[PDB]
Amino acid sequence: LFNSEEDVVKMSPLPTVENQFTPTTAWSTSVGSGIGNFYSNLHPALADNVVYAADRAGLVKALNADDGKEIWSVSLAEKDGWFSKEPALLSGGVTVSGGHVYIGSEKAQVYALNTSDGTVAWQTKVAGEALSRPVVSDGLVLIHTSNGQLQALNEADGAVKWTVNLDMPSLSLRGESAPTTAFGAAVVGGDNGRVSAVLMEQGQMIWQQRISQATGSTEIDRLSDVDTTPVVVNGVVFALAYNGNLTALDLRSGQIMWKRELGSVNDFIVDGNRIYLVDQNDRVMALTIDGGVTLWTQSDLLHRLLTSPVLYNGNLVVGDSEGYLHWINVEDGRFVAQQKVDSSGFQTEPVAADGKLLIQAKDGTVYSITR
Amino acid sequence: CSSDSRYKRQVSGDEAYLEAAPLAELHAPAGMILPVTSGDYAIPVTNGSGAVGKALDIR
Amino acid sequence: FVVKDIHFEGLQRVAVGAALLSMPVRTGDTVNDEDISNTIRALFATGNFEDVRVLRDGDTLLVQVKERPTIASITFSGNKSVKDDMLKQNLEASGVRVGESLDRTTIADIEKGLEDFYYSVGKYSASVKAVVTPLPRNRVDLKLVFQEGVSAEIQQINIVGNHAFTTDELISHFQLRDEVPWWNVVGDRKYQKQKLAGDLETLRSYYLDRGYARFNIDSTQVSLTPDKKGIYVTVNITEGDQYKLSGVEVSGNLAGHSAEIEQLTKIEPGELYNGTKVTKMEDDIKKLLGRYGYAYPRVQSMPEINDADKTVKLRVNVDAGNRFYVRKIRFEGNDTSKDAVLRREMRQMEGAWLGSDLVDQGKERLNRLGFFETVDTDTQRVPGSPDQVDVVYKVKERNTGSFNFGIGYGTESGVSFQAGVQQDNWLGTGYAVGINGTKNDYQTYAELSVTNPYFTVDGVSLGGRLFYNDFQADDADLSDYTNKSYGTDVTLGFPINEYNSLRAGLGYVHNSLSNMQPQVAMWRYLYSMGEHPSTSDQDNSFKTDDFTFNYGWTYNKLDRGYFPTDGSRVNLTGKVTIPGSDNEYYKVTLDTATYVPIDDDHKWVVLGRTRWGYGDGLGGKEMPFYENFYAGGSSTVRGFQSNTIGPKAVYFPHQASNYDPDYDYECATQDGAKDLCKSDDAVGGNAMAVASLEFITPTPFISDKYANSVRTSFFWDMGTVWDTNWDSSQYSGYPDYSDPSNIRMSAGIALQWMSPLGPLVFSYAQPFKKYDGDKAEQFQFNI
Amino acid sequence: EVPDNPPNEIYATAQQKLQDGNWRQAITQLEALDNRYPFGPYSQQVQLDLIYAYYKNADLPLAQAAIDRFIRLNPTHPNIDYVMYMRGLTNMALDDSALQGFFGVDRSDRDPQHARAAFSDFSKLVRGYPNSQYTTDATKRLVFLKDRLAKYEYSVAEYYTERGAWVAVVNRVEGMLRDYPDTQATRDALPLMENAYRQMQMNAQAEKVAKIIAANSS
Amino acid sequence: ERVVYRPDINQGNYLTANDVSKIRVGMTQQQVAYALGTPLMSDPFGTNTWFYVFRQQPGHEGVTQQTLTLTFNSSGVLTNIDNKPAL
Repeated sequence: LFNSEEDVVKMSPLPTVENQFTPTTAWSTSVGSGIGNFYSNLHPALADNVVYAADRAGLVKALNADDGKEIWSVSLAEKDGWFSKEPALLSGGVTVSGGHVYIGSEKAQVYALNTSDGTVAWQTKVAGEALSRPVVSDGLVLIHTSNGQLQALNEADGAVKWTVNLDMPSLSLRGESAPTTAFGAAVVGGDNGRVSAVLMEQGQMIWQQRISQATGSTEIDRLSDVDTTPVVVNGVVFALAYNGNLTALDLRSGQIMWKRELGSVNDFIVDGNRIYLVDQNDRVMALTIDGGVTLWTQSDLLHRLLTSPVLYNGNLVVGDSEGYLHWINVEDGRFVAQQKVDSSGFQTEPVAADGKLLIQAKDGTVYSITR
Repeated sequence: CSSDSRYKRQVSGDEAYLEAAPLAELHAPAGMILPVTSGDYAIPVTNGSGAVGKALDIR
Repeated sequence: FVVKDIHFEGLQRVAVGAALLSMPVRTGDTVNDEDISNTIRALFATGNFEDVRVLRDGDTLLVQVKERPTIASITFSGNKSVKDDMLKQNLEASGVRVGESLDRTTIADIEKGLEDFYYSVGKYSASVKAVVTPLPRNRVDLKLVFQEGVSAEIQQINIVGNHAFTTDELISHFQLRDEVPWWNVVGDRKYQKQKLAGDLETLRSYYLDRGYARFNIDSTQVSLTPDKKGIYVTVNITEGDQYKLSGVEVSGNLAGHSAEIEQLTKIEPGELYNGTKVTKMEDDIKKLLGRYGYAYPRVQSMPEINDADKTVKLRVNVDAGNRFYVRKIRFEGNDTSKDAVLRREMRQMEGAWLGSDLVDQGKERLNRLGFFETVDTDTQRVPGSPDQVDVVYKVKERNTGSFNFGIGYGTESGVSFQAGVQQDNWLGTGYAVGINGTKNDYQTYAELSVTNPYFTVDGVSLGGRLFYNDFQADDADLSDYTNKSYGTDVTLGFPINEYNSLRAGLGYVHNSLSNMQPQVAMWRYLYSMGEHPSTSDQDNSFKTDDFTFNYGWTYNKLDRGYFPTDGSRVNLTGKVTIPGSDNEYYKVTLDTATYVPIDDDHKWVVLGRTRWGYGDGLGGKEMPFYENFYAGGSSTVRGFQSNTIGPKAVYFPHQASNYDPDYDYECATQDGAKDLCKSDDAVGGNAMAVASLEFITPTPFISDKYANSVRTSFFWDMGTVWDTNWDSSQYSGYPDYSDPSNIRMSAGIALQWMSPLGPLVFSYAQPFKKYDGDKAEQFQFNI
Repeated sequence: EVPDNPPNEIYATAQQKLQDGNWRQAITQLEALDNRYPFGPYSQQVQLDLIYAYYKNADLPLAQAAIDRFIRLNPTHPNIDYVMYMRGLTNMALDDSALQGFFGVDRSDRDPQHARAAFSDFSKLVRGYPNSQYTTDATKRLVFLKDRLAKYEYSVAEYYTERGAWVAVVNRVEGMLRDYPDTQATRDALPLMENAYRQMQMNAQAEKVAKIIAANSS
Repeated sequence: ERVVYRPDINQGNYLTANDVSKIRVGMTQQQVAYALGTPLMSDPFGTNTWFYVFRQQPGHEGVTQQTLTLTFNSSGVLTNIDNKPAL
């Protein structure tokens, strides 16, 4: 029957399934079909002892961040306008700031779901759908949109503080350049391979620094969905290009402090001096903060489609897009635990909040994990 | 197999161009004068070496 | 240092001095230390030199050369979908091919560029390594190994900034379709960005025609989603508001055709704005002035879109040419037929004005020719006067000739055969020659059908047809129905309109029958002839010389004369007898073929093909039984066997057939099966009603170099033939066939494979419902 | 075809299958010589032997490509006369060919497409090399082709007369008149333009042609 | 003949009544060619005669003709607007 339609080139799996510690779930509290195998920048936030849980279909939950029991739930699928009764279709993910849950929808609508009931305490349409989850801070709803437009909306009403185009690639070159405000400057990375800093006060470009290549005439990797969210360790911006090529660079000027411009990083955290990251082969590597000199590495998730690395229960936790969870050593790369709580996959960054670790799987939705 | 060409020719061809069609020059009387030759019709009459037909030299 | 001898170590495609002239230093030139290193790069600037080691023996230069050139081959592996010549075109885009300089530096360059090509495919998960494999003296094979994982596909289209139209019906306007269900299976998928720009306008037009003259697209942003497959689109549009085309302000060089132009600007002032038909009405004048002699009718509209009342006004700038553009014409692609064969299928004359459509109907006449491959032209402006346009009718012709054969009696048994040949446009003349005939022991048939289609300049279609059958169906020479039949028909084509065209002919047939089978309705015709022969013997003879008057008429709007796909044409035919005929009768007939494109790219076209017939006597007589109606099998109705649709006659109670063969050729005879046995073959009626409904379907796997010459079509075959004179008295316990419920049913697909001597028809067809007396062959091929 | 071998082994075998009449094998070694050794010394003579083998294999465009090759490989050569002959000699044979020769049916009213291209290269030979070893037969072709183009031009001058487009009659004859000084078809297209003139009331312009007919009575 | 149906015989390259007014005897050829362009028949033998002849036959009921020859001098200055009607 199916011995003949065969044409596939290899992806490397997950080796080294070790449970030095035993993993588990803290509970399981599924939304529905949530983040989805559909590539979406919806992502649940965790705060207030409330699993502020959601899906692109419309169901805005609140589950308990103790056992996942319904604190409030609304369903906020769209209604009409040139076509009636759409699902919510969230472009930006869950941002719970204050008494609002700010979620960007793929209708370029950014909301503010009132954290007592998730009622839209304000809705504002933004400049294209949210390529980054809304970084809602300093009175601003800072969004890197699909067109790379830095929104800023008055987070009490969504009143637009500004909209400014960012580092702009040729298309939706898929990279979350999530606008972090650092030292009064909304520092952004870029899906056009550059890294900027823009003003947090009004959206004025502090600088822009080209890091490395984006797609087009230097055709680069389309597995490096880059963490162009900058983590400015106070004077030194840490962010990527669009190809993943890591650098360290100045806050005030963007002058390159150092770079790992060969390392096409996918996900990365500046974990002290020990930069834990996701390699281009989905592998895990610990780097220095001075040249990105490898402090340790791990190929036990070679091309196994990981989430971001996080430290929870003392060890480097990471999930994959295959439903597995991986407690990597914070030392040289050993699985201290492995939990397959799901098969539907994870691309959510694991939220080590409320004392717990809450994720939404793709359609095997919201799970809380511990060991 | 059988002796005609065994896999092969006696395919139709042509040879009439070496015969060089006899052409009697058109005469125009006075007042009937138009330029009787134009186009690529310019044949320098040269009986330099080789001959008519396949008696022209063949390499 | 001055060189005594430059030593050229290995060249292998280039010459010795051609390298030496490419050097900055010649053997004997002034030598500098830079010139030696310049000799390194300038021999590298030969491009055929892989390594170059310009050294010198004190001053005696010694140049060690390794070599790029002729690439021995270029090999390709893993090119499951992509043609390797396209991959070689990207090699040829890099200036690389077999037999060329191999630069070992640009290897990963092209390996990028083919993936950069794989990028532009709609993939990216397809990776190539170019492998250098050396051959003698300089040569190199270039293995190219393609590791093709997966393509990208239609996933999502978001149009933010859309505030008028539904994306779902918009995606239905587009071809960016992303659903083939499992229990509602329909449609297809697989993105290409070349579809995008067409579907960009499919958005834009669908705004434009509605009134949205302030519609625009802000931007469009396609996901470069990793997995190299995720294609989610952020379209940004300004949907605009709707506008009212509220008046045309057309003027310019209206060339005195202003009201005619005003007929083409008969608009509703205030209707919802539609620039598409506005664009069309611009062209309406352009053909109108193209009818009026103006091949360059510069028509420039101006939509004064008045946003103050949400309307549009319409200035249109008009600038015609000059009338007598048709100076002359040229005809190209005619190296096998005469020029006036093509020039007679035209409607515009040289030394005249331009009628734009006279070219086209003339080209439609050449489209209705059917000896062509292409119909086009080159409407060549001859520069100078605006009266010199010389239309160079470049077209492509096509082959003819087709032999027809049955299946088998010769070369093992006696010399007996079936033949039928076609020579249409006989040797580039237009002459349609169609000749058939068969000489067996059971028959000796001959037939010709030759046509001078243009015997006069109207298209007097001198269609002469002859036949001479020495038919026996012999037991020995004659015991069972030997009938020599012979005669002629010369039939002529008449201009009636440019599609309407009549037919009229005359009939000589002398049948000379003998030893006839005792079939009742067959002999009921004889008793309708007042001829009452011996029902229990086959000795009975008949000499008829029937004299008929044939006729008919055709309409023809059917586009390709040889590979017809759209249009509709009528074929009325018929015949009637005259005073002097041995039997007074008629026969009326018509056949249909409709061509309605389901897909309007015509890969799906409705084909409904029916055939009609009625023939009886003119009063006091009867149609002869050899003029009955037949269908079923290897035909327009197939899945059956041949002659399986119609009435079914019964033998008279019979004895010796004057040599009935001993327990062979039974006719209720002496030799078994006595006393009103019934034959179950279709003997046919006085009425025909037969149809065939077929469905144009493409072939994906066949290369469209030669899939375009191939038409696959599923069908249903169904029809009925009965006799209104068929009584259910003799045919009481025997089946009666005075019914329109004599229907048969079949289905299947035909296979039109075009050989170099014509299309070859094959069909495994399946008889679904069989009426009485049907016999079936499933796999049936029309040669 | 024939691998990277001794070139003269490839060359003589090419000459052998040229001598054999094995033109499908003559090209098989003639090309595989120049496939491996296009820089060969007799590779230009191979090029002329290719044009010899292609034409004898009836490879008229491949002959023309080798004619174009010997154009491109030898932009100046005294065997371009061959190349200028054999291109027109291709274009002589490239134009018209049918089985109807034994039936006495002729294609000189067929489209003289390459017979236009034959008249160029044959005359380009007897202009560019009017002393070479190809001038004699090409001049025979050109004299024959001048009427062939005219008999083609006669056929449209014929056709418009029964078509009755009398402006289209005369301009076809004028195209014969402006081009051919000597073809008998133009001598017999003469009254048609005269008749079409008399159809178009240019009887006086036709009596000009009647004087030309009087001058072309002999 | 006994048939009445005939497909239409047509031939243009004529001059309208507007076309005759655009020129005059004494205009040069170019002065006529600015108005009328060239004809699709000129005089190859003698002087500049610019033949513009209409020809048409519809329907078994006769032929229409409108011949308009423009005979200039040798200098191409117009000497005769010869309009010849049908027969």
